[PDB]
Amino acid sequence: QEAEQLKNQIRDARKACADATLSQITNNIDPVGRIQMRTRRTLRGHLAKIYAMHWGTDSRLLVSASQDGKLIIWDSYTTNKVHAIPLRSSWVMTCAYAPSGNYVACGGLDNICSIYNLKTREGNVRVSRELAGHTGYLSCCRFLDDNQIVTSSGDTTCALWDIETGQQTTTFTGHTGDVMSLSLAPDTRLFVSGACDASAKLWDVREGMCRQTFTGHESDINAICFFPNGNAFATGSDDATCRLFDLRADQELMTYSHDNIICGITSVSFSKSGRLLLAGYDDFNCNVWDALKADRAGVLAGHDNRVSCLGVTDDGMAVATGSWDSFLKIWN
Amino acid sequence: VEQLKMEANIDRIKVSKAAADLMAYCEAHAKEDPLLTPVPASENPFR
Amino acid sequence: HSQGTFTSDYSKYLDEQAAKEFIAWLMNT
Amino acid sequence: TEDQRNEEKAQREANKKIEKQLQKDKQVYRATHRLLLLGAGIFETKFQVDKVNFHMFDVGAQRDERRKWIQCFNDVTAIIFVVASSSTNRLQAALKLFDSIWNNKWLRDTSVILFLNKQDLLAEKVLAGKSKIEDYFPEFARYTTPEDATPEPGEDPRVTRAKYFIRDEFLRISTASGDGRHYCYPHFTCAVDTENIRRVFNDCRDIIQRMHLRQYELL
Amino acid sequence: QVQLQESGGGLVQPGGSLRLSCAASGFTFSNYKMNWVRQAPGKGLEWVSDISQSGASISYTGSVKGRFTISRDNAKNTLYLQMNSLKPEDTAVYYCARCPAPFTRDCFDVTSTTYAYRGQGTQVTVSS
Amino acid sequence: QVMDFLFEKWKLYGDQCHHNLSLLPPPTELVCNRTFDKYSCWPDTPANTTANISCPWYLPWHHKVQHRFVFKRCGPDGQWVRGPRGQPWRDASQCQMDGEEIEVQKEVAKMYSSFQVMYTVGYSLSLGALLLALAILGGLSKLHCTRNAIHANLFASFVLKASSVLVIDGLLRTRYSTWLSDGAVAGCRVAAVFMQYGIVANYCWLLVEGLYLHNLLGLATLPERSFFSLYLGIGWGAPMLFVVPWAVVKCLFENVQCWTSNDNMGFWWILRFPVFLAILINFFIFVRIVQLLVAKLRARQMHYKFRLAKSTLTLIPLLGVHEVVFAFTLRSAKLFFDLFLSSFQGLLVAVLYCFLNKEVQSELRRRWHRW
Repeated sequence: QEAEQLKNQIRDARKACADATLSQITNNIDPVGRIQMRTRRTLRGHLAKIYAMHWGTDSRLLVSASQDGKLIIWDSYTTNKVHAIPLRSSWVMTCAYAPSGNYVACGGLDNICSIYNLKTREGNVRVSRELAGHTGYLSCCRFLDDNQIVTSSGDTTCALWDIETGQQTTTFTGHTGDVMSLSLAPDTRLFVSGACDASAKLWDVREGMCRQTFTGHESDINAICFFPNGNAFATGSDDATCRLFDLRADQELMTYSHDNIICGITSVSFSKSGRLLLAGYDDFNCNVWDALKADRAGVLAGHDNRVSCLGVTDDGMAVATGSWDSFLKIWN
Repeated sequence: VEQLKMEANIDRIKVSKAAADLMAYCEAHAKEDPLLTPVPASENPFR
Repeated sequence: HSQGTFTSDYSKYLDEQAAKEFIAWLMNT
Repeated sequence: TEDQRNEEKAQREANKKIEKQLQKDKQVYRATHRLLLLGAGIFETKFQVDKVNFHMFDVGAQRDERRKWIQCFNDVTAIIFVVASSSTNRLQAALKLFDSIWNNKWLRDTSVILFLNKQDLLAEKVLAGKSKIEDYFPEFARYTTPEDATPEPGEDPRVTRAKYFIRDEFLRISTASGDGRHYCYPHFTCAVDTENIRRVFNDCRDIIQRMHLRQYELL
Repeated sequence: QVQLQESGGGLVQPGGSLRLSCAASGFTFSNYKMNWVRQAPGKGLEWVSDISQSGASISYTGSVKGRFTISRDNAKNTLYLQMNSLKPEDTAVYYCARCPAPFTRDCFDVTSTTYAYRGQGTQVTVSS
Repeated sequence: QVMDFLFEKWKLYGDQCHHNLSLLPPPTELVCNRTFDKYSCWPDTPANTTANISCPWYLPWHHKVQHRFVFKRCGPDGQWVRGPRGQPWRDASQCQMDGEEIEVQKEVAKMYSSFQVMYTVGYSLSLGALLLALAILGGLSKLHCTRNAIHANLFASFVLKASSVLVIDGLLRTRYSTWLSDGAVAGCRVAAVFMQYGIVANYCWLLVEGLYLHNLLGLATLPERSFFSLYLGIGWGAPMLFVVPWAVVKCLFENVQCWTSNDNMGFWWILRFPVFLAILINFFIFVRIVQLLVAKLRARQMHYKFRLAKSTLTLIPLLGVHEVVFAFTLRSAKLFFDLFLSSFQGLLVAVLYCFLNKEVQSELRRRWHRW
């Protein structure tokens, strides 16, 4: 294969820049203390297990998906269902709220991303378009704007679409195994992608080719999320650890791993400033990791089943952690 | 195989100044995170 | 159903137990 | 406040209508039975036996590695497992897949029904020698009929030694690690969708009845 | 980087013996099951054997039971399958295959697709 | 009963003592004086003559023998023999309670109090856990389940039974510790229908739990409609169909000083018929679950069978029947083995279906890991 001279070159490229790491610098940084967060609300009313949720840009309306075939759009302030959409396929696996607020996308095991139109002049909600072309199960779709949606399927492929025509504009291929999650950058020109091969591939939207491939994990990667600066991203896996990678350095920086956690992270998201790193585990908890000293400084233990999704508002005022008990709490 | 060539020609940055980059951004936006520093219950809508 | 049979018997026992109490007033003073 | 009250009431007027629809949908979601039909290595089929709604969700448009999308099927009442007992060596792949479903972290509360298909083609498989049962399972050559359980009439003593050997081969997997509410229901079938839905309904009743007896701690 | 370097293999006369060494580097080796999956030429992938973390439930497929022994060393991060009394039907390429996740008792690694935690594969052959 | 008969007859048959004042001359002229001692009705007699005073039938201790003979002697000016008694007392004491019946007096009062301290420490230990059973099961997040809601109100339907009895034990003794005050007569009757409510509100609520579990297993899936308005209506409404027709028959036909004493058996079977039906139906439900649990244990398991088919058949009849002590005038030991079970039945339902179930043991350990 003649890739050995290319196998060693990046390995010494990571070693030549691995000087004075993040653990050595933040020895002088003061800690944050134990952070008491209590369940402010409890948005009960789902039937089956909540599998995904996404916050609005207005930080008031959150959409949630579950296996019963419903797509509720709650109001987080008043605990009121603004819409309840009857889905076609029951086994949905992700949901996304458009940054304009007009549309909501939800597609799962039926290999089809369905764009719903909540801004319909007629009150009844309806499917705007019905994307198709993927073969595997759909894992995570997110909205760029009201015209472009990039999704992640289980056939080792990410695809960038245009909604008005229903065509794959750009198909991102190069992964091995099922792609599990997705997270857009704040400039929305790049996005990282974690798959079931212990590698989180960073993609370019307007190109279709992997910019850099980061591999420091050792099991299936279940969730990913950018840093607010856009120069880094955390990554949760089934390894029961989180790893804060870096774009400009192309190596891992921290390793958020305690000794007692024998349970894979299913969801991970930063705070508004990125000082905290809220991660949703499989032991029914949400361990808040201080993302600069890698010491756990908080536990959100309200649920009695495993947390599926974990969203943080755009202004940093609340945290919603859905779970498999059909209950979606709103922490603070 | 083309993805492996285009990740080698892009430059790499030492993690000393890359960790101080994330240390500077987390302290320039520290007071505007209303989860790290707790907010009073008057200006908190989830009360 | 022996609970209702008990307190009907316990009250009827305590009823006539007051009858010797009450006849103590008549015979003595 | 009063200008904020009517918009709150209109939000309340939509919430009460939405809560009205969910109570009409909860009593039909909790009344239907979800299934799952996967083989040894159309997406939704709905049938009904004795006024009970069955939702046999059939996967098969997905890929082969199934460690991620089978976690969605933990709330399913029963996972229908159909094997190809005629085989190359599809039987060992069906056995190791059953070991991974039974000992899964999230599927250890979901029972599994078995449908040992390819039945009559196994009768000629033990005589031809293309894929012999002794070639992949040589312990069958010393294994005999386990008990005096009556087989189907019009059969040979060799072929009923074969298919009952496939039965307790799977019962060795299930009875070894019992922790949860899973129960293995083996059956001997030849073709699907002919009298087998009675065998699914009679066994899906026993998962619901054992679910309520577990709630009262009677079992 | 999860990589499973495999050694051994080659041409061995039938009835002889051979030893394979799965050199695993890139993970905590004492936390996962480890399997051996073989691929006969022109046939699909077939599961051969498996071993626990320290080794307590060792199983084999029935065609090679009693002839192959799988052993692991959690201090050297190396997995050994000892071949003995070879048959011509054992002519296959043999893949070391870790299980998907840690501290678990359920693996899904017989898949024909590019499983991510499976080695490159070494080839064993029989002669006349 | 006996007090109701004695108080009227002491005025009615004691009016004959006032009738003695009419026919008798003034007894100061060397005769024996007639005094108002409310027991002696001796007429005028010659001086120094022990007049044999006949016993009246007004005393209720003279049913087997309503006559006695004792001489009543007095002195010069009506000077009867009187010591510590301020009134002139005659010499007649053979008309009291019988010495053969004297063993029933001052000897069984500890035997009732041996049983009286048995169930009231069992009822207070029942509500000592049942009020905590609402704080554990109902007070926490497990409150919206239909199965939990029947178990929650069955706890409240034992608190309604337990707290009504311990009040009516203490209320009945405190009026028994010029006739009695009418402020306690009306309070006793509104606490007796409150106690008789909670008895029927107990047993008929066990009919709810028996009919909920039999319907839950008779179906083929989870139930669509919760039937909760039917079970609240058949459970709290059906005692009001019976204890209110019982009270209005008690109030006019056989009104006495307290509504605990049951004299006529005509309007007592109208308070037993909801209790007797809610055991006979809850036994036919009980034999169906045993017929079901013997089928789920003789198949499809690696059984240990004779243990778990009796370690849960012990866990049933505290939600089911105590009919085995009905077919076994009550023997003192018998009701001692029955009122022990009847009082402690409310405690055991709080032990099994609120503590020992692992649905809350995994929950209470999680809540204690934080606190």
